[PDB]
Amino acid sequence: KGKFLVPGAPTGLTGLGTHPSPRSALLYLYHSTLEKLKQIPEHSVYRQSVEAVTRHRLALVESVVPEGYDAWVERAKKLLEEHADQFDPTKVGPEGGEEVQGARAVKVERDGRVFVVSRLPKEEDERVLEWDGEVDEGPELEGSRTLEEKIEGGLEKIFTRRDVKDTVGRVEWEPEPQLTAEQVAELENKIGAGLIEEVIQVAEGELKLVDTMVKARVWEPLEEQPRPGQWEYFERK
Amino acid sequence: TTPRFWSTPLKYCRWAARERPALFFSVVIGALGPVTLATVPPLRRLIGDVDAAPIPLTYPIPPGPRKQLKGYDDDTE
Amino acid sequence: VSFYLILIGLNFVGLSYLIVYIGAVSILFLFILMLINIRTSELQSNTSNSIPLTILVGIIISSFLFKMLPYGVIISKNDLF
Amino acid sequence: VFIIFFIGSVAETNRAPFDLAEAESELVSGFMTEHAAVIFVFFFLAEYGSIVLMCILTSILFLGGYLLISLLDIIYNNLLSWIVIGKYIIFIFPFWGPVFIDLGLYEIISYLYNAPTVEGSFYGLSLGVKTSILIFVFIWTRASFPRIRFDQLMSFCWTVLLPILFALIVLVPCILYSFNIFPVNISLL
Amino acid sequence: QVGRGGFAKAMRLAGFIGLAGGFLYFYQRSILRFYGMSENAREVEMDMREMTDRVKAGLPLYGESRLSPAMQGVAARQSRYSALFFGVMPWFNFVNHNQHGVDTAKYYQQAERELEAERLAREQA
Amino acid sequence: SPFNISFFIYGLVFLLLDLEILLLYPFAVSEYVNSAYGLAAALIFIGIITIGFVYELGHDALKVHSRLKSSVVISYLGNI
Amino acid sequence: MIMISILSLLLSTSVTLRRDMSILFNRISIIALAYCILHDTMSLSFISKGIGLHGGLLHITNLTQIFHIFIFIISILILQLTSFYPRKVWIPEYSSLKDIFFNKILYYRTKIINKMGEHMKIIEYPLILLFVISGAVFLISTNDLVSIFLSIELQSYGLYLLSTIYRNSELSTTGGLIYFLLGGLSSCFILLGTSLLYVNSGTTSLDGLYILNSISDVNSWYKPYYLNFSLLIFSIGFLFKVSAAPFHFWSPDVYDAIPTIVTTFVAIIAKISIFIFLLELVYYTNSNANSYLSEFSWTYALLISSLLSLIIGTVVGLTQFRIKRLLAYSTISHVGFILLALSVSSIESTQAFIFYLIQYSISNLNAFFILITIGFSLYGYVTNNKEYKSLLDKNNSPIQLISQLKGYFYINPLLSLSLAITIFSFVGVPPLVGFFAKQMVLSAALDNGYIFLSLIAIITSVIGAVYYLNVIKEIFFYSPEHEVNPVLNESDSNFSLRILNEKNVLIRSVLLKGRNIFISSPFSITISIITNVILLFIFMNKEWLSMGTILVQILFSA
Amino acid sequence: PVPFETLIPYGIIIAMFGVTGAGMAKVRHMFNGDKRHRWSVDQWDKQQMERDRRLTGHLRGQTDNPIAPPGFEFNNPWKVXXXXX
Ligand SMILES: CCCCCCCCCCCCO[C@@H]1O[C@H](CO)[C@@H](O[C@H]2O[C@H](CO)[C@@H](O)[C@H](O)[C@H]2O)[C@H](O)[C@H]1O
Ligand SMILES: CCCCCCCCCCCCO[C@@H]1O[C@H](CO)[C@@H](O[C@H]2O[C@H](CO)[C@@H](O)[C@H](O)[C@H]2O)[C@H](O)[C@H]1O
Ligand SMILES: CCCCCCCCCCCCO[C@@H]1O[C@H](CO)[C@@H](O[C@H]2O[C@H](CO)[C@@H](O)[C@H](O)[C@H]2O)[C@H](O)[C@H]1O
Ligand SMILES: CCCCCCCCCCCCO[C@@H]1O[C@H](CO)[C@@H](O[C@H]2O[C@H](CO)[C@@H](O)[C@H](O)[C@H]2O)[C@H](O)[C@H]1O
Repeated sequence: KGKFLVPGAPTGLTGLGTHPSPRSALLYLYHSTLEKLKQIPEHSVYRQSVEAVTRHRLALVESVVPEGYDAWVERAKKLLEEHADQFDPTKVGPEGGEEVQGARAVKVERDGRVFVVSRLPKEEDERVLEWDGEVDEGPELEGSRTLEEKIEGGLEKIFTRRDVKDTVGRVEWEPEPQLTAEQVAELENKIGAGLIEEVIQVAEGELKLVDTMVKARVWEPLEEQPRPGQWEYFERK
Repeated sequence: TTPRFWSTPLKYCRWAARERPALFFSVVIGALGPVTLATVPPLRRLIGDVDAAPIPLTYPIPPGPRKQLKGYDDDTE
Repeated sequence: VSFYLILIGLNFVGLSYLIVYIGAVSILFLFILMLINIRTSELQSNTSNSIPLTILVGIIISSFLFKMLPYGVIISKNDLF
Repeated sequence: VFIIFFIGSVAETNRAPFDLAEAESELVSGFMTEHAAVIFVFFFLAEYGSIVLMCILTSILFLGGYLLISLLDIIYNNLLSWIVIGKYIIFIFPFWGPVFIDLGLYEIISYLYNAPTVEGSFYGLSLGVKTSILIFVFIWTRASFPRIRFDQLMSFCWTVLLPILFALIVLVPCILYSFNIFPVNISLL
Repeated sequence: QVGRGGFAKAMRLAGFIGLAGGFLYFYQRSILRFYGMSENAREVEMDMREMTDRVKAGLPLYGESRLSPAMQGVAARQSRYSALFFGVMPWFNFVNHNQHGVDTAKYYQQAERELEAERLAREQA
Repeated sequence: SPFNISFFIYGLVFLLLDLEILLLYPFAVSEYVNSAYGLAAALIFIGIITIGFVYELGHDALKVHSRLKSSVVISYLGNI
Repeated sequence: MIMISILSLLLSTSVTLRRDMSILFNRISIIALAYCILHDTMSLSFISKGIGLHGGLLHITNLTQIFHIFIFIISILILQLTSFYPRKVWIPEYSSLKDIFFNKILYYRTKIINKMGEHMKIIEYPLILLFVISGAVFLISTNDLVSIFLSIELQSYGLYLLSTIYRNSELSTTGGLIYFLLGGLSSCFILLGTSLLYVNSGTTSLDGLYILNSISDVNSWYKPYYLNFSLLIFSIGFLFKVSAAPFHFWSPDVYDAIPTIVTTFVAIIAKISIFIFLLELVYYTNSNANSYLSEFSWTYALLISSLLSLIIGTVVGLTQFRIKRLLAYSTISHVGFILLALSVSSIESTQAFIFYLIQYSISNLNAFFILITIGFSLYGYVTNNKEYKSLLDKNNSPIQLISQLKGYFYINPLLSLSLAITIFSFVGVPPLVGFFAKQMVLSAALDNGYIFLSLIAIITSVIGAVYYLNVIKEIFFYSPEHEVNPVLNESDSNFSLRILNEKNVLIRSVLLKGRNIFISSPFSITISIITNVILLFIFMNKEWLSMGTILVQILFSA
Repeated sequence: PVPFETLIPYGIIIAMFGVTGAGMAKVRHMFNGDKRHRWSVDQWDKQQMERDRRLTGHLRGQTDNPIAPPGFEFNNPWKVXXXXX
């Protein structure tokens, strides 16, 4: 019944819905954060502060393991190995393909760790879904048309896309097992920063700050000194 | 979430009575007219509630030959 | 026309005209005409040109069609009562 | 059918809680232009008279119209000791021998009951009492509810009320046929 | 190349039209023997027997109508040879009128000749 | 500024249904003579104009009606 | 059965909003029209000039049912245009019974088959045609003035809606607007004529009017002048609806503006019902006795229309460069032959009238299918001509100019000969079917004294043959301005097609180029059945012509 | 408590409806010959009142005499119109 959290169920906070995979998202964000910190020198207190905190949270996240994780990961290792070209960002883009009505995965590497980012076609009512959700680019150009117009109309996509039912050279990526609802609660009682989904919001904020903290080089000496009498107010004596 | 009539007919009818009441009970009432035509009239003839004869809307002329009256003649005037 | 018919005994249809034309058709006409942008000078044509053709077609249609009407419609010095 | 008619009759008069469309004009007038229903009592007498008229017609159709529930039928059923001496004894548990004056009251009362002025008066006081009760229910409705948005009133009419009405348009003549109760359409009554 | 549920929806509609056209064709096949537009030797005998069996039972030949003699005549004018217009418009007779296009003297004649046959047999024994 | 199409639909759906109910008022003042045969025809006429009403109900022609989980799912595989 | 079909289809399309669900509703509209053909086919076991049904407001005739079934089949052939995708992919590896029945092919079909094309997305298009068909088969069987009026409006209003259904084309909405505004004025004429009939005769029944005309036709206070004056106004409205000159300026403009799929239906169906209805009206308004009544015969308007339609239709078509405007004018010259056969009321003219209408409805249909198929064929072709670049609604009417057909013999030789065999039938060259139609109309006219019109007809037939040959010279006498698409055959450009089996296991994979994309079978087979009927009629003429001889034997019988 | 002041206008409306029905029943009574007025009158009722006028001179007049008075045969009114028909 309530063994697992429904994904996208309201959390109590408006606009924040239950994460489909909270543990792996948090792991992905932490490791990605640790990788961008190597653009920053070692003697900056910013990097040490972010490193220590990030590693501290990374340790507690890894302290909990979903049931069946060891079994699942062994199959997923092989499934990647024998079908690597299916999940390659250099082959199928950062998105896992263009057939949004079909399953899309991609292998991504951060900081010595391997992740699969699988984007799943949205579950819609059959009573409203046209052509199983295949995106409508419009009608094909018909009639007397030029070579250039046919190209900009997408004709070369005939020899690239695939029928969504065409699954012979491909293998289905199976998702990671989730934490239980009680396990998620225990994760929350360790990290100590509220709801798991709200921790991901903070965690993906630390990821974005590194890009600004490197571009501005905050560890460099003070730019503009206070000229004399700049922060002087009305103090007596 | 919301059911499908042709997968679960009884389960759809409960949802529609609860979630689309004005629409659901419109089709219910409309069906009761067809039912009431089929049911009450035979039961009425079972209990002996005979339908009333039609009222006359024209002069009621009796059939057959004229009766050859005798009476009320010009001499009586 | 609705009153003309009510006045001569045709109440239901005379009331039907009221309910249907003035009630609903001319209302739909008013909606569309009060929402479409209309520049009242682009709909104006030189009407003075078509006076001769108005003169010609008025005589020809009137002279022919009137013979087709029945006696009861054109029933209206000894006057028949 | 009566409830739908009364609700339809409030919405038809543009009265609150169905007046948000004409209500929003005063909120977007701006700093350059203004309304036109200003010094005119016409569109106010046209409005109040259409509310009163929608109350009289609502009473004509569903309440009695001018029909007073006559108590003179009840007294006939209860009273059984008719007396020619004017006593007018009643065969009831709270009854006694009344002393109604034949010369003074009964002769006068009987005549006034059959007067053309008195009977017409009660027929119009009945229709008036019934119209006034409905005038109360219009005023009570305006003081009880907030306003409905135009799309929501449109949904009420087109996806709730009219479907129910067309369902009842099927059912009603079907029952009148099933119980031999189609009335005669000749001039009777 | 339709989506997931589209063919199931269409199968339902094609199925209703099949029950519709299927019943109209079955009814129209039987009723043309009544009209004389199909070989009807079997049904002439079944008609002669039943209609004569009704006469001798005192029954109205075509049954009793709750409708007025005038509404019975409107009904009859609407349904006479109407299965011939089935491909455009569906109509069925559900009224007990006595206007059926046939001279009913034969049913009465045959009832009379059948009654006179049975009476002699009873008198013989 | 473009005008909204729903104004047109209000007048049209009224215009047709108002013509349709008008065609039924003669039935209500002729019921006794019409009887069963008239009822059946009127039921057929009521049924046809009802089906066209469920079409605008089914399509929101009056345009009165019609007024989230993330697809991105990450999996952890471990070290290389 | 047409009415049970509209209500059932209406209920289904009322609760769905899915546009992918249109191809299947058009397939059921073809199955629906097949049950109607099974019902009218079985209603043909009697002889009668007519049987009044439903209170006398309708009639049934042997000529009425034959035309009901002809209407249903012409409708089933146009419906195929919206029930099957325009192109298909075929490989000899998937061509046997075991394959087409138990195996399956999987590939990316969307851009090959134009799955989300416009004509594949309207959901109410199968329903609107079925309401037009209903008005047509009611007009055929109308026995009363009101019934005529209510039927003609049911058919006319649905034609306007079909002409406006491509809501996102400036051309289509313009054409529907021209059609409604000129069509509404035509309806006033039809309504004026019927009103003046009832107001002078006291009757709305055609048979009563026929008897009032029958008693008058004898060689004092009440001359029946109204019948011929009323029917002349009445026929003016029906002349406009069939686009006979002088009331013809609307058809070239409307037929060119609306999409070609649509102009197949609109430019065929209304003539079949209007011309069958007029024939019965001409037979019973005849003046057997030469009296003053025949001097004002309403049939003179048809004789003047036919004469004017023969000239206008063949002269104005000489300078057309747009193919659909050309075909619109060609139809006006064909109604000048239909109208002459109707105007001469004889046993031979009616048999020639019945043949001309059926065969012309069948052949102009082939001219519309060939045009639509050629448009779909150029998907694997490209062009650099500067004039084709500026055409409008290039998707709703792919072929618009006669110059876009230059060198089609080089692209598709037999499709070009199908368009040749069909156009030579319009000219009236033997042994083609359209010869045997003009032969009968000319023989009927000559036998009964219409020598002057016959000489006019054969003169304009030479003139009308000029613009037909310009189409033939353009397809065969020149080299195409359309070249194969270079990318479709690039050696590196191939689409992978998977052969599965019943339990969805790969049987084979195949590599396919644009050379493996063809026309769909419903279009190819329909074209070949009609081209063969036009070319082989001289060997298969007994049943078709005999049906007409029997039909006119009853209408004229007794 | 009962706010009879707010109730005063409603009583006014009831008194006005009473006066219309009161005063309209009496004007019709006198108009109809001090007898109650006719209501749902069809063609039959109107012609019956016309023959009442023929016998008495009043559309509401009533007489039980078995024989019609001399002249009754010629007083049958045939209406004449100029236009409608
Ligand atoms: C179905 C049978 C109906 C029988 C009774 C029919 C009665 C019809 C009477 C119509 C008289 C005018 O109708 C009435 O006009 C007035 C003035 O335009 C409108 O009143 C309007 O102006 C007033 C201000 O002056 C506003 O307070 C009101 O909100 C606004 O709508 C009413 O909304 C309308 O109901
Ligand atoms: C190019 C020309 C296009 C013309 C379009 C119209 C063509 C019409 C062709 C069909 C003509 C009638 O075809 C007829 O169908 C009916 C169907 O029951 C059958 O006819 C049969 O009917 C009944 C049985 O139902 C029998 O009692 C009868 O004796 C027999 O003739 C035969 O099959 C055929 O005689
Ligand atoms: C005898 C009286 C019968 C009265 C009517 C009986 C019920 C028939 C009407 C409802 C039939 C079902 O029709 C259903 O209507 C609903 C409500 O608009 C539609 O609703 C759906 O589409 C519309 C339009 O996009 C959306 O605004 C809506 O949110 C969505 O749920 C469904 O697309 C349609 O399937
Ligand atoms: C490419 C074209 C190929 C040929 C296309 C046309 C072929 C079909 C033509 C059939 C019509 C003529 O053929 C004939 O006509 C008559 C009158 O209509 C009808 O004849 C019908 O009525 C009679 C009279 O009661 C019945 O007894 C007979 O059983 C029945 O068939 C049939 O329809 C058909 O038998």
